Amino acid sequence: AESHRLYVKGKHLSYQRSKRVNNPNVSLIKIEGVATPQDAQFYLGKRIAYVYRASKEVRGSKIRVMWGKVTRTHGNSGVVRATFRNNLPAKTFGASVRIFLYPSNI
Amino acid sequence: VEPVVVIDGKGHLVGRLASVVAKQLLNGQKIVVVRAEELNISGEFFRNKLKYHDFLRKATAFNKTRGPFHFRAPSRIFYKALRGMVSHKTARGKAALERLKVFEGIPPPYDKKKRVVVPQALRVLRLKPGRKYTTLGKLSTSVGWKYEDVVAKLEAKRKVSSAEYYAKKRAFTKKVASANATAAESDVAKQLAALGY
Amino acid sequence: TDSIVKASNWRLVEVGRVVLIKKGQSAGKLAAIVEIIDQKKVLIDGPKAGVPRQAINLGQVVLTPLTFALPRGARTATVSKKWAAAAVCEKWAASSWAKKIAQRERRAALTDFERFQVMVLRKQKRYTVKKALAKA
Amino acid sequence: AHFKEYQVIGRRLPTESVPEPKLFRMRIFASNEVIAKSRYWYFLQKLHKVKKASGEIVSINQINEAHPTKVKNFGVWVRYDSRSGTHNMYKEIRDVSRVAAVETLYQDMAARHRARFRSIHILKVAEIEKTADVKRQYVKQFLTKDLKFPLPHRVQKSTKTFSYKRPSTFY
Amino acid sequence: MKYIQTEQQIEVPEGVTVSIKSRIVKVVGPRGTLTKNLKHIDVTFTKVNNQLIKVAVHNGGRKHVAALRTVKSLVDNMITGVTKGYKYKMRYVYAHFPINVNIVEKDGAKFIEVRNFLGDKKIRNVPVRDGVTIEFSTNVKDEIVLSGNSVEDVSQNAADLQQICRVRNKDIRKFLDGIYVSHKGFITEDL
RNA sequence: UUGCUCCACACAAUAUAGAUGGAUACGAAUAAGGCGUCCUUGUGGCGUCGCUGAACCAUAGCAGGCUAGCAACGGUGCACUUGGCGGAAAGGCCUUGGGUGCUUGCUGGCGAAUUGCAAUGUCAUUUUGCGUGGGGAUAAAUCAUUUGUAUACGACUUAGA
Repeated sequence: AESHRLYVKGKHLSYQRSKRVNNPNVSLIKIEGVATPQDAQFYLGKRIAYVYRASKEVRGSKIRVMWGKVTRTHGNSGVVRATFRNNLPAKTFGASVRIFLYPSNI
Repeated sequence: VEPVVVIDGKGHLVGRLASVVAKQLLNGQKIVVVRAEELNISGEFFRNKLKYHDFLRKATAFNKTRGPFHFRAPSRIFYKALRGMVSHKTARGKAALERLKVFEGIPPPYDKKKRVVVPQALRVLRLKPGRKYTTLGKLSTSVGWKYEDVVAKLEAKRKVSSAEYYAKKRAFTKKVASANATAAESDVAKQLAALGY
Repeated sequence: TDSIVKASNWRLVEVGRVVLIKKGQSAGKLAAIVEIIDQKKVLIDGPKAGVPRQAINLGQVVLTPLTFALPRGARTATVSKKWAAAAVCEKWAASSWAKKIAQRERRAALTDFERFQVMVLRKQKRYTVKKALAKA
Repeated sequence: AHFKEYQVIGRRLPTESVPEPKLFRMRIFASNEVIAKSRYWYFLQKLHKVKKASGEIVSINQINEAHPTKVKNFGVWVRYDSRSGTHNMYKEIRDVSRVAAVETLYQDMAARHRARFRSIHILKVAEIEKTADVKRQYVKQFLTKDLKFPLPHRVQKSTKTFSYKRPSTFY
Repeated sequence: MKYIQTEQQIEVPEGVTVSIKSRIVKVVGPRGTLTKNLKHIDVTFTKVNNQLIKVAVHNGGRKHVAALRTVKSLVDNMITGVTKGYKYKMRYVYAHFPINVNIVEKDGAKFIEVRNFLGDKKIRNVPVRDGVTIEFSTNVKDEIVLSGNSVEDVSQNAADLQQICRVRNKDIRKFLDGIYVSHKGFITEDL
């Protein structure tokens, strides 16, 4: 076929923050399609990959991945909170990210 | 969901459109805004003209060249209203503002593209019927914009070409409607209708 | 000649006007405006669809083009009697609006095998209509 | 909040000089029983020489509407405190129940006179059983024969931030 | 208090024809035709029987129900202007200096010129809006008649002619000179 | 001392404000419109639609293989090719004709394993360099001298095979 996507696209909006203090240990993710926490509850615990590229090849690939998971919903509009092994670099505010359908409960 | 979103700024409210586009750019959606001469501001024309005159009176006293620049074009007025809502003094704000192009009229890259609207910033959906409003192109040419008539001529030419396109598109889609109307009522058509298509 | 005035009629709110409940607990059922409380809210009843008789703001419902005869302040037994007599349920179902809603929920209830099936059927119908769109 | 109507019956504490006090009763629109008893003691302190320490409450009962689905017209006499003095008012409201009628009355008073719940005293609310005793125009307007009107300029709020056609305010 | 329904009626005589799309009114009568844009007023129209038209507003405030009667008077002024016409009679008033009013043709646009207003050398030239015909009437001294269908054009031209002959730096209670509209009426009064 | 530019593929390096089916084109009004049809062509008659794009199109095959046949004479890609149109930032849109490849419109045959129970599991485009082999063209500026319509110095204005 022409489509091979087995994930949902999302955007890394920002960190968890107050008006003047952020918290890089928790990121905010806008999953496209969802607009309410009731629908966002489907995505809790799902794996998240931020996939980026580098000039130096490390172990066969110039593509590096930062892994994480969805933890909870944020707000009333379907934004979710996410955690990663290493936190996201904060230059990816607005960058795309992949929310995989596993670990599945369907 | 789209790579570039083309917003027809006609009949839109300036601040609400700006607060939509600012958040969209900061989220990373590339947005081009066309027809910025047809934007609307709530409030009567003399009132908004007085507002712009009070903004225009402000300048750096010892050197007017380094003061707040008072741009006159409607696209630059919208850009000022939007830069007020983006934290433009950072790298993130600059990178967001590079995802934005504003134009008066519709330039030839985008006149063949699909233009969308923002329903939560439209004047007919937001203003109470009876409230007075003003047009951004009229305010700009009252306060010093020089190119309001050439964009009117260019938009008339563009509208002629676009109507000549829409005639053919309407003919082809009525042909398609006749075609699938005759090709309805079959086994596959009834099966698709049962399955919801 | 004669004078012409574009009439521009739209969906007056009165007794007997059938409304579609947009949001709330009912959220998609039909009711009938029994009374008009004020400019913004009305007393409705949807007793065949299981909607309780209640006052409601008009921003929570959508007015349908359907209208049947009712006296003002009619109780729910008379509402059900006149509703079944005028037969507005299948008259609503015959409209393209209710057909669109049924199509929406059917498409939502389709499974993956059914999506594959409608894909194949759409490919077949595309082939035959594109073959047809070369002779005219 | 969303108001509930209660009857609150109370009395003075019984003494040997006078047992069996006279069991005064009030009708209170309040959000809950605590505020109901508070307003009961507040009004009884304004009317008679008694207070909560010297008295007791023998009963408190929620009064549901007899016909909560009939459209009524209520005449409501109100005392309220302005910034300069105290005034009496008579406002009449077309509504389906007494609690919702006093709710929209409180909203109306807060909107038109900036009067708060601490300022507004409900003197009484009484249903006008006969039309043509209604005397205010804004409610006499909705009592005409074969009433009907349109709803112009429909605004349908969108769930998406972008729309792909110019929306229409037809109805 | 948000009147949920107010409406006025306009009568349409026999010879006239009223065409109202969205809020653009066009009346056609024996004397000609007139048009008007009303997209600033937000009302609705309804033809009843080809000789009566109701204009209505729903859920309207005080200013809105005032403008409904205003637009009724506007459209029936158009109707009576395209049937009967409008005629404004103005007089010249002077003490010593006779005002000399003629019609010249600068660019061929039918200008009204006023000479010797209080004996000054300035020549006042007020233009004439189309649809307005001017006749300096015989049998009444010092009299000019402006006729036409549009009461707006006729009355504004008469007001321009009156305002162009204003006395400056003098007591206007003594220097009463000017061109003043004495009568407003129809071309076919007592029809 | 064989330099420069463009074109093809061949290998490297370089990064990415962030592809992972499709930015899918009337205009105007909103107390009005769109579409279809008809006539006497209008500010016309009639019917229909909206009440969201939850749409429409595309979408099956080794990350999409190798083959056989049936039905139609279509659909689509690529390289050409004819004729246009487009100057607001046109740099794109449409069209003629043939060639070539595929077609899941329909029916068949073979293959996949072992990446071992997941590990983006690598498929995009941005620039530059170096090679080949095929075209194309064979300059100026500055300093120094000089001028004085100029000038603190720079700069500016001139001249000099």
